[PDB]
Amino acid sequence: LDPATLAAFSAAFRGELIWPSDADYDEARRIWNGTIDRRPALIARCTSTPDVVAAVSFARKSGLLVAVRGGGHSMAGHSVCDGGIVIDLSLMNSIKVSRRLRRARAQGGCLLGAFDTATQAHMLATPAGVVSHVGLGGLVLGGGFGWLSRKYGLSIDNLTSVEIVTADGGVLTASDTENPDLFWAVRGGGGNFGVVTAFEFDLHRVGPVRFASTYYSLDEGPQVIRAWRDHMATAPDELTWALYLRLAPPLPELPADMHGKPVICAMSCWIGDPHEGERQLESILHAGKPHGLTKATLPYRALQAYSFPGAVVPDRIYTKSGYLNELSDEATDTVLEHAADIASPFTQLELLYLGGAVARVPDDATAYPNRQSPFVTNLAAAWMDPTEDARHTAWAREGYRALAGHLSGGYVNFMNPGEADRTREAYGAAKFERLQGVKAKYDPTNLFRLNQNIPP
Amino acid sequence: LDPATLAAFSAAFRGELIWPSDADYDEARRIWNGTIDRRPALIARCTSTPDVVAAVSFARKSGLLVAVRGGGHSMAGHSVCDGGIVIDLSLMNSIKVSRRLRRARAQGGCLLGAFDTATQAHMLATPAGVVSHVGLGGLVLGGGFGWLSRKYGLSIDNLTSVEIVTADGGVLTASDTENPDLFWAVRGGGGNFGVVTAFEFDLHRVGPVRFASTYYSLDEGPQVIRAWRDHMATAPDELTWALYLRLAPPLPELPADMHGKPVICAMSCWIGDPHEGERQLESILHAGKPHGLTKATLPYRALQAYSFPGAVVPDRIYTKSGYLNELSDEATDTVLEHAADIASPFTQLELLYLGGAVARVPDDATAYPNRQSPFVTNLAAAWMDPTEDARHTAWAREGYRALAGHLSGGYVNFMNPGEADRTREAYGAAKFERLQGVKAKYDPTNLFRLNQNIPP
Ligand SMILES: Cc1cc2nc3c(=O)[nH]c(=O)nc-3n(C[C@H](O)[C@H](O)[C@H](O)COP(=O)(O)OP(=O)(O)OC[C@H]3O[C@@H](n4cnc5c(N)ncnc54)[C@H](O)[C@@H]3O)c2cc1C
Ligand SMILES: Cc1cc2nc3c(=O)[nH]c(=O)nc-3n(C[C@H](O)[C@H](O)[C@H](O)COP(=O)(O)OP(=O)(O)OC[C@H]3O[C@@H](n4cnc5c(N)ncnc54)[C@H](O)[C@@H]3O)c2cc1C
Repeated sequence: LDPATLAAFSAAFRGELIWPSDADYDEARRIWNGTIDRRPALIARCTSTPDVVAAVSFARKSGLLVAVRGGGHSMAGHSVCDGGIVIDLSLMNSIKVSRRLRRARAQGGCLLGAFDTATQAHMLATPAGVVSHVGLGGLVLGGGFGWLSRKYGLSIDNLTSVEIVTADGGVLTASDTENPDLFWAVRGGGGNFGVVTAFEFDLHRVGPVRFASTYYSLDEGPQVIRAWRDHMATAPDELTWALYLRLAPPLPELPADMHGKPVICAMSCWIGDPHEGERQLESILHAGKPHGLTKATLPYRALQAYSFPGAVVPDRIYTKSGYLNELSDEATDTVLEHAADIASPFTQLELLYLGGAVARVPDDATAYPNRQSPFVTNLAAAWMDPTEDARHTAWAREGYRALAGHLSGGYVNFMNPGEADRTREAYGAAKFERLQGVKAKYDPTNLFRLNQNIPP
Repeated sequence: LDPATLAAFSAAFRGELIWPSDADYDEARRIWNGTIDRRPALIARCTSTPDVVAAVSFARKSGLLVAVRGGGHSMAGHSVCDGGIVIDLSLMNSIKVSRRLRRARAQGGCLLGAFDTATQAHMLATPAGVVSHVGLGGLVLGGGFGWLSRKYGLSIDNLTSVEIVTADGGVLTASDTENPDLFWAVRGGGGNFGVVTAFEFDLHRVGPVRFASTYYSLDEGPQVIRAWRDHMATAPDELTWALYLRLAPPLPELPADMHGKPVICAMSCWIGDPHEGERQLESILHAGKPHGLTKATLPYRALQAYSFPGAVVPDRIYTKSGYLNELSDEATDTVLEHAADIASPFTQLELLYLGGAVARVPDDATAYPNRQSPFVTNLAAAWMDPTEDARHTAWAREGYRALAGHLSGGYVNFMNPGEADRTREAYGAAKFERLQGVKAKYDPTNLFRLNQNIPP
C-alpha cells in the first residue's frame, strides 16, 4: 500500500485495524457461511460515520476491492473479500429510541437483538428477521421480513431515512423528502449505493404475543401443508404461521421415537390481544397431531430470540429459494418427498407465508420485488463437516430443481454464492432498469460490488 | 460556564451534546425510575473512550456534579442529576466476541440484550440480570446476578479486565495482574472509582435451557414457599428457582378468575442437558397446584428476554430489599401476609435463591458483600399513577420493616433514593474500609458520588 495514502487514512480513522498478522485476524474474517474462506488485506472496524468516510475513500484511492460487513449473514458470502478491505460495521451498534415519537435511529452495524432490546425497553418494535444475531444492515437493505411483517410490513416499509456514505466519500441523507431516488433504491437494492451508517424507523406498540411451536409427523404432512395453505389465503393480518420441515430435535418435549426423523415444525403467533391469540392459535394447531407442543405468552423480544429450536449454529450452509404465487398439490407432494431426505440436523426446508401488509404496498413503491407472491420456500441446507459439502448442497439443489417451475423470482437476501446471475430475474426488468440509473448516479465506478450486484 | 474550558471540551468531544433548551432534553434526561425528575446542566452522549475522558475532565475543571448513565436502571435515580453533567454512555454499545477464546469485550453503555445477542451468535454466554434492557454498566459494577449465576457466579466472577477513566482524566486497565486494588474495588464497588468504558468477560457454552413458569394460589403459599426453601438448600448448581409474588397477569394461560389476584409466580430453569432439566423441573413444579404452566426448551437468549410475564414496563418504582441467611416458617407467613396486600399489577415481592457458585468465591476476593447469604427478598413496588406514590411506597416500606428481624445486608443495586445511609450495612465494616482506601487513591475528591457512595 501507499504510505502517504495509508497515513491519510490513519489520520482520519478512529476505529480499529486488523491486519493479516494480528491475533484476531482469522476470527474476524470468518462469516456465518463457513464455506466462504477468504483473506482480506485489511479489516477496518469503523466506530463512526467519519470512520466509514475515511475507509471508503482509502479503499477508492488504494484500489482495494470493497466488502462491507454488517452482521456477516450473507448467504452468498459477500461480507468478506480476498485481498481487499472489509469495511466492518460490527462496532457501530448504537440505537437511540424515542418513546414519545415511536422512532428508533440505529447504526448500520446493529444486530437485530440489539435493536429489539432497545425498542422493547419502551414496549415498541418494528419488523425484522427471526434470528437475533442477523445484521440489521444487510437484512433491511434487502427488504427484511419476520414475525411482525403480516401486520406492519417489511423492515423497509417502516424505514423513514438513512445516512449513507457514497463511493466518492460524501455523506448523504436519503428519505421521502431528500434524495428520494436513492431512498427508493436502498429500500431493497442492497449495499449497491453506498454504506448505510444510520437507519431511522417508525415503531409500533407491541405487547405480549401469544405463540406456539409444535411438530407434526411427516405422514400427516399432506393434510398439514394443505390446511396451512388454505388457511393463510384468508387469514387476518394478525396471524403469522410458518412451517419448517426438518429433523426433529432431541428435546424432552418430543417423543424419543421422533428424535432425528423428518417432521414439520410449525410456529405461529398472533400480533394482538393474547386471549384472541389463544383462540386463533388453537384453531390452527390440530390439522395434525401436535407433538412437542409449546405455547407461551411472550414479550416480543423473547419471540425474536426464540428461533430456532435446538439453538445450534451450523458451520456451513447452502440455500436455494424462491417465491410462489400458489402452492399446488404437486408442489406440496414435492416438498414432502424432499423433506423426507433431509440428512443434517441443521437443515430446514422453510415454507413462509407473507402477504398481509407486505402485499398492500404498491409493487412500484420500493426496490423490493415480489410483494404479490405470498409463499416463500427456502431450502436452507446447513451442516458441520466440510467433507459432507456435496451431499447437503445436492439436497437443496435437487429440491429446488424439482420445484423450479412453480417458483418465480427470488429474495436477494437468500441468494447463494453461485447465483450472481439471478439478479435480473429477481428484480424484474422495470426495477432492474431503475436500479441501474440510480447506480450510475451514485456508484458509477461500481466500487460497491460485493452484493447482489447491479452494474451501472 | 467559562468559555475556555467549554471550547476545549468541544475540540476533543466527538459525541453529541444535549442542552436544556434543546427539544430532546426532556426525553434524554428521563431514567427508568420515573419518580426521579431532575434537570442537568448538560447531557454528553459519549461515543468512545476519548469522549469519556473529555467529559470527565470537563466536569472536573468545571466543578459540575457528575452523573454517569449506562442503561438508566438505577433504582436510586443516580444516573441523572440536578444542575450537573450527565456522562451518558448509551451510544457505547459495541461487543466483540471471540468464539475460540470464549471472550467478550463490551463497551460500558451496553444493554444486556445486546450483549446476550452477541455472545449467543456463538452459543456462548456469561451471567447477567434477567431483564434485557438493563445496562451492563451499573449491573456489573454492583456484582450482577441472574439465571446463570448459580452455575457460573456473579457477572463480576467472569470479569477479567476493565478499561476505566479515573477522576483525574486518566485511562487505566485494571485486571488480576494490573492495578489489582482497583480491579477488586470495581467488582462490586459501583461507579465509585471511575467510568468503565470496556468490560472483558470469560464466556461459557450455554445450549438450550429447559424452563418453566407457573402460578400458585396464595391458598397454597405456605406449602410452596416451604418446599422452595427446603429444596434449594441442597439443590445442584444447575437448578435455579425463583418466586415472584404478584397480582396474576391477565394472560390466557391463567383462568380469568385468577387475573388480578395475588399469586406466586414461580420461574425455574436447568442449566445443562434439557432431558435432565425436564426431570428436575417436574421434581419442583408440584409443591402446589400449578396454574398457567408454561414449559419450554429455550435458547439462552430467549430465557434472558422472557422476564417478566405481561411485558409491561412501569413508569414509577420504589424498592426495599435485603438478604436472608435463613427463611423461617414465620418469615414465610409475613411474606405471604404482605403479598396479599399488593395493589399494583406491576409490583412484585421477589424471593431469590443465590448460593451455588456465588458462595464458593471467598468473601474477600471481590468488593461484593453477602456471598454467604443465599436468600434475597426484593419488595419491588411499581406503578403508573403519580398521585399514587404514597400507597405503593408504603407497601414496600412496611413489608421491609415487618421482615426486619430476618433481613441483613443489602444489594447496592436494589437501593432506593432514600437509602444513602445503608452503604455501611450493605458492605460490612471491613469491605467498606478497604473501598475507602481505594477511593482515597483513585477518586480522592469524590468526583463520582452519584452511586452507593463510598466517601474517601
Ligand atoms: C440464520 C439467518 C436467519 C435469517 N433470517 C432472516 C429473516 O427472518 N428475514 C429476512 O428477511 N432475512 C433473514 N436472513 C437473511 C438476511 O437478511 C441476509 O443474510 C442479510 O444479507 C443479512 O445481513 P447481514 O448484515 O447480517 O449480512 P452481511 O453479510 O454483513 O451483509 C449482507 C450484504 O449487505 C451489505 N451490507 C450490510 N450492512 C450494510 C450497511 N450498513 N450498508 C451497506 N451495505 C451493507 C453487505 O455489503 C452485503 O452485500 C437470515 C439470515 C440468516 C443467516
Ligand atoms: C427492571 C430491572 C431489572 C433488574 N434485574 C436485575 C437482575 O436480574 N440482576 C441484578 O443483579 N440487578 C438487576 N437490576 C438492578 C441493576 O443491576 C441496577 O439497577 C443497576 O445499577 C442498573 O445499571 P444501569 O447501567 O442500567 O443503571 P444506571 O442508572 O445507568 O447506573 C447505575 C449506577 O452505575 C453507574 N454506572 C453505570 N454504568 C457505568 C459505567 N460504565 N461506568 C461507571 N459507572 C457506571 C451509575 O453512575 C450509577 O451509580 C434490575 C433493575 C431493573 C430496573
